Amino acid sequence: MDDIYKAAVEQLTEEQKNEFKAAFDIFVLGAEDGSISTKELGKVMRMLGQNPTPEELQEMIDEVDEDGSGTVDFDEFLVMMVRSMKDDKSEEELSDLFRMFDKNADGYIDLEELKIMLQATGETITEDDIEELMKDGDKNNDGRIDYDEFLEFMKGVE
Amino acid sequence: AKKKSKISASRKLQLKTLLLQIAKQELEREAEERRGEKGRALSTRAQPLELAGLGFAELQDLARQLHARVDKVDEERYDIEAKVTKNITEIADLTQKIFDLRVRISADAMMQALLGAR
Amino acid sequence: TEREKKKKILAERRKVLAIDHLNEDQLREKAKELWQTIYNLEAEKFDLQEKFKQQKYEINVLRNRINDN
Ligand SMILES: [Ca+2]
Ligand SMILES: [Ca+2]
Ligand SMILES: [Ca+2]
Repeated sequence: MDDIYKAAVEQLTEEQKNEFKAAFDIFVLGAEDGSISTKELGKVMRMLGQNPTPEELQEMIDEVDEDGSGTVDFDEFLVMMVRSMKDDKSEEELSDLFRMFDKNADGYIDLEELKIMLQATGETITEDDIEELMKDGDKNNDGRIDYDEFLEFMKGVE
Repeated sequence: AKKKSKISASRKLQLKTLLLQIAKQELEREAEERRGEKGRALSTRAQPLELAGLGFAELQDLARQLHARVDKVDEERYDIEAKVTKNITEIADLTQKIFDLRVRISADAMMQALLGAR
Repeated sequence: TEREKKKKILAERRKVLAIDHLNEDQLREKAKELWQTIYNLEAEKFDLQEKFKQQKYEINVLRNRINDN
C-alpha cells in the first residue's frame, strides 16, 4: 500500500540517493544477479557482530522484498535504509482520533466521515486523494475503515 | 512479484498528517465544549445560593435542606462511579480477548560497514 | 418497624448535631460550606457521567473489532 518510509525515500536528496548507490554497489559484490540475497546480507551482518540464520535473514529481506524476488534490489534496499533510518502516536491517542472521525458512532470510519474529515483540512482534496487514502485504509475493502485498519493506516504518522 | 501506486506517496503522508492534525484539533474543541456543558449543567443542579436575603428559619431550614442533599448526591455519584468502574474492567476485559485473537540494525552502522569512512 | 425508627431518628440527630448550635451568622457560613461541597460532588459526577459515555463508545468499538476478527 503506502508508507511513512516510501515518502521518506522520495524525500532523499540527489546527494543522498548517491551514497546509498555506492553502499549498494558494494553490498552486492560477488552476487550473480546483482541483488542482495542472504549470502550477502549475511556477510555484512557478520561485520556488525550478528550472525542470523538463513531464515532470520531471508525474513529480514521479505520485509523489504516487493517483487517476490526473494532478494533485495536497490529501490528495496533504498526503502530498507529509510526504515533503518532512525527512531523518534500512541495507541491510546489514535483510539481518540478514530473516535473523532467516526461521526455516527458506529465504531467504523466510513467514506462520508473520511471525506467530511478530509475536507476539514485546508488542502484542496482532489478526487484521487480520496479514492487513494480510502484505498490504503480499507486493507480489507468492506466499505469502512475499521479501528484496526485505522491503526495500521495512521501508523507512524507524526 | 508486485506493482506500483496511484498518487505521490509523500502527499498521502501530508494528508494523513493532516487528517490527524484536525481530529486532534477537533478533539480539543469537543473538550472545550464539555467544560462549558459542565458549568451550565452545574448551574442547573447546583443552583447558585443567595443567602443574602434569608432569615433564621430560612437559613436553618436551608442548611438542613443542604445537609440532607449532600448524602443523596454522594450516593448518586457512587452508583455512577460504581459503573464506570465495572467498565474499566469490561473494557480491559474485551481488550484482552481481541489481543488473544491477534533482530536489530541501525542505518549508520550499516553504511559504516559498507562504505568505510563516510 | 423498630429498626426503621432508628435510621429515621439517628438521621435527624445528625442534622441537629451539626446545625442546631450554629448561629444566624454561622449558618450562612455553614450553608455556604455545605453548598460548596454539594457542588464539588455534582461535578465529580459529571466528569464520570461523561466518562461513562465515552466508555459506552469505547466498548462498542470493541465488540465491533471482536466480531470482525
Ligand atoms: Ca526484489
Ligand atoms: Ca461512521
Ligand atoms: Ca476496512
